[PDB]
Amino acid sequence: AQRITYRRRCSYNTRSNKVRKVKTPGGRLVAQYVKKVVNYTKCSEAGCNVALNGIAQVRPAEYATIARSAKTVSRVYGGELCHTCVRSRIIRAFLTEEVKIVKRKMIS
Amino acid sequence: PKEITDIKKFMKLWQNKKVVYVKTNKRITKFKLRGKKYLYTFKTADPKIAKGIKDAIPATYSKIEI
Amino acid sequence: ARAFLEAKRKGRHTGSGKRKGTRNARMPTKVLWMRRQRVLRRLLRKYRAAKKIDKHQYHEFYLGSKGNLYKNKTVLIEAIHVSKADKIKSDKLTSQQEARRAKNTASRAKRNEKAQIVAKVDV
Amino acid sequence: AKFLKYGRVVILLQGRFAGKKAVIVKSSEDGTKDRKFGHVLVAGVERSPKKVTKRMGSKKIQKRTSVKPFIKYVNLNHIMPTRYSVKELCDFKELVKEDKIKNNAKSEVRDTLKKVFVEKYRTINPEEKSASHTKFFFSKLRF
RNA sequence: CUCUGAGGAUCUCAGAACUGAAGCGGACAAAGGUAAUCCGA
RNA sequence: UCCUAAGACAUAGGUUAACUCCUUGCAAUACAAGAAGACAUUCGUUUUCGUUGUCAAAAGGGAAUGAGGUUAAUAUUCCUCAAGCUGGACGUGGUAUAGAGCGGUAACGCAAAGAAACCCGGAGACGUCAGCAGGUGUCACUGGAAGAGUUAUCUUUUCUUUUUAACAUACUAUGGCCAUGAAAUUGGAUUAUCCAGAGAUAUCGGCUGUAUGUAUGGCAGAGCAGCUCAGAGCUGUCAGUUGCGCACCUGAUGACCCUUGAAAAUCUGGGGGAGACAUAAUUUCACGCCAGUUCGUACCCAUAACCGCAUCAGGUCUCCA
Ligand SMILES: [Mg+2]
Ligand SMILES: [Mg+2]
Ligand SMILES: [Mg+2]
Ligand SMILES: [Mg+2]
Ligand SMILES: [Mg+2]
Ligand SMILES: [Mg+2]
Ligand SMILES: [Mg+2]
Ligand SMILES: [Mg+2]
Ligand SMILES: [Mg+2]
Ligand SMILES: [Mg+2]
Ligand SMILES: [Mg+2]
Ligand SMILES: [Mg+2]
Ligand SMILES: [Mg+2]
Ligand SMILES: [Mg+2]
Ligand SMILES: [Mg+2]
Ligand SMILES: [Mg+2]
Ligand SMILES: [Mg+2]
Ligand SMILES: [Mg+2]
Ligand SMILES: [Mg+2]
Ligand SMILES: [Mg+2]
Ligand SMILES: [Mg+2]
Ligand SMILES: [Zn+2]
Repeated sequence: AQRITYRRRCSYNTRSNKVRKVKTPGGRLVAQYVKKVVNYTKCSEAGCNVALNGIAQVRPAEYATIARSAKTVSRVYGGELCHTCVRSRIIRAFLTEEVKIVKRKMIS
Repeated sequence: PKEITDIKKFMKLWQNKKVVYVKTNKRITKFKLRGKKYLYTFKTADPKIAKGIKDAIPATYSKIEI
Repeated sequence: ARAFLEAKRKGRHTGSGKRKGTRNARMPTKVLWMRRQRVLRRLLRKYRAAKKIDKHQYHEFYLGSKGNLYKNKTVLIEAIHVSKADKIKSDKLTSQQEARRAKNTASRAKRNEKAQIVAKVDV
Repeated sequence: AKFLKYGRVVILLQGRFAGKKAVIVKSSEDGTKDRKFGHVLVAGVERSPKKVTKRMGSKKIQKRTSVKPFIKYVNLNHIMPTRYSVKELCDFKELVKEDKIKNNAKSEVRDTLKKVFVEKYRTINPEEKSASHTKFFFSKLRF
């Protein structure tokens, strides 16, 4: 049974301090420091809270390292909104202007 | 370390201080290019691709065998 | 260690005098249940996929196993054979009608039990 | 009750083209062996003409006017059927070629339309009931 | 200790028989009860 | 070291004989306090936007590294080998445009595909408990090979080794979406809940998200185990199975509150299209060139390196089993 040693001078077990046991070519079982998981990207509209598709879930840093693709999608709000919200936006805007004009002609 | 399946890209890389490292294993052979940020390996099974690639070693690149 | 596991597998060393923990402690009920449920549902799925059962039968049987009506997988099987054999229409019956249905079902059963015998002889 | 007609302006809802305006060239109730669902063939403004000042210059005012059209097939369900209609702006039956579309000629139709639209837009006649609509066709929608 | 049956996939449970200085949670581990009275819930 | 917290202190203003004292992030009991750009490139000129500070975390947030080897004493630091990150600056190829990629009905896709003010986002960014599922490590078992223990008797025996780092490419992964079609003899589904005409189930359907997964590269050349030779040499490191087992991590849930569980720096996306530009202009593609400063890294962390007048039966916060 192999036992491990923290490698960092932080002996306290903290979400940021997690460790994983790796088996080396040497035959050693070594602590390797595991990173933290992050929350998936959600659509930004009010009360929506939908998981966006086609965007990478990545720790904030690695976001500078990835390809344009993972940072984005091809819609009108590709990154910020989901389709449903896009759609409802379109529709709402169009119909609202229609009612606007109608009120305009009814005023003139 | 990257590995290459298609000889073409490999040959574009060794055509691009250049030395080539070839090493023998029982069932396979490997050809190895050193480049700034990557070590390129190329494996083949059959002797044909083998000899053909040994042929492919240019005057610019020197061949080391382990 | 191995020799003991041997005898334990032959069943020589398990007894009441050898048991320190609760029945529930050794193996928790919940596991036994999950295992049974999972078995029953895997079965109902094989059957509903093979057309042997229909969505109504599936549902009724699913809620059947949810209700601990079937101890065995063998028993769920027997009761599926029953839903198939008995017409699933058991509603609005006069006792004359149910007597008749009973005897029709008994006849069927006997019949097929007979065939299931004869086919093993010739093979 | 049905309005699918050649010349009706519709908005695309979801798609890379979502949010854009376009006109119905053709409508296939149930579609081809190729597209087995209800769809419409459409020609629309991909990039709209940018705003033009009364203070700009010649080259400015001309460049500003550039339009980039697109021709797309869209499931009717992805469409918002605008009540605005422009039938006469061009002959789309003529310029939209089933051939050219399937034939790897896409860019050709592109050019043709670019030409047509750009021409029409500066040529917009202010008294045309056709024009009140035309403007809206080249209009930019706000989400 | 010697057998028997039941629960599952592409380890639990129950029966019977035989055998010992009637012993067998054999170490380890591991509540003594009951009925009243007074306080404080 | 940077960031913010509970907090704290200047500055400004006021109080005191005076010392001292009172306010300040939701920043002021204050307030003619700032930042940026460009040309200039000093000033100056000029333009734009603007109310005003700092310190407090060696368990919180937090750009990127690993395996092997080495010393008498250091090593994720040195050596060897293999990687990544940020900031520079051009070189060579390549994307895009006479305005600014292409494909799919759609989810979405693809080395790359123009831009300022301005306004909004995402991640960072989070409680406790309960059970379910998966992965890693460990433990167990199976055939093969090398070594070792036992051998009066028995034992095709008993033990041992049988390893794979970060990182690269491709695939799979508990969820969510998109079509097509709509469900009553209602169905679907979990251990548990729970979902559906506000579109369930279902299709040789499709898209997408997470590996402590698989394959190959790394890589065997290393490590490990044996056997020789007199520092060199040779051989093998192979192929399977299962677990309500255990520790950790992840995934999808559930329960709970007169409790409801930080913030900032940092990385990134969207809406907008004022400007810039023909020998031109601008662009999250490849491959190449340059740099990474300062301080801490020994050793004890306790029935003898700490505090208990001590080499004291006391006391003193964690991880691996
Ligand atoms: Mg390097
Ligand atoms: Mg238990
Ligand atoms: Mg018994
Ligand atoms: Mg007896
Ligand atoms: Mg006793
Ligand atoms: Mg007593
Ligand atoms: Mg009390
Ligand atoms: Mg504060
Ligand atoms: Mg204060
Ligand atoms: Mg770091
Ligand atoms: Mg180094
Ligand atoms: Mg760089
Ligand atoms: Mg929570
Ligand atoms: Mg073995
Ligand atoms: Mg799926
Ligand atoms: Mg070797
Ligand atoms: Mg488990
Ligand atoms: Mg613990
Ligand atoms: Mg909450
Ligand atoms: Mg934009
Ligand atoms: Mg002491
Ligand atoms: Zn949304």
